[PDB]
Amino acid sequence: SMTDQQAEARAFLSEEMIAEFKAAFDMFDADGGGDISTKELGTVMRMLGQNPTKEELDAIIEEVDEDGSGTIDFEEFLVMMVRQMKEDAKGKSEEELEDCFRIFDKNADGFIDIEELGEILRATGEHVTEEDIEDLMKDSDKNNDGRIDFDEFLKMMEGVQ
Ligand SMILES: [Ca+2]
Ligand SMILES: [Ca+2]
Repeated sequence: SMTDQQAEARAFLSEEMIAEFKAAFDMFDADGGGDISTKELGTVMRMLGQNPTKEELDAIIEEVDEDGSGTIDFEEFLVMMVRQMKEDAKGKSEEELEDCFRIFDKNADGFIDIEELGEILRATGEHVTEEDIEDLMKDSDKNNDGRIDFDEFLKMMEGVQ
């Protein structure tokens, strides 16, 4: 069901981006065979802005090099590329979210209180009323303590996963 994975890897990407990826890829494919040595996988990934740990690179080669060819074809390469891209993106957002919280928690007590919540909303310039701010608090405040912890904040920001 790799061919399934392969088809889903291509659908995630736009054709121009896929061709750009190939253009980089083809730089390490001499014989014009459509595959590179798994030795160059990390390199190509990195030039195209992915940052796989050595351990994840080792897992991938392991997955693709089941026959001992010592090579990975462009299709299994887009598959690995999308896995990496998703793994990386998610990661970025976790971090920005963390930053966000630290910024919103103006007294750094570990919670966003109704006063802090109001000030940040009101600063958007949006025409939100008190009733509106207190509605978002109740809805997000899961243990009914009147404040939002990091835990409720993630739930708040990311909705229903
Ligand atoms: Ca606070
Ligand atoms: Ca709470």
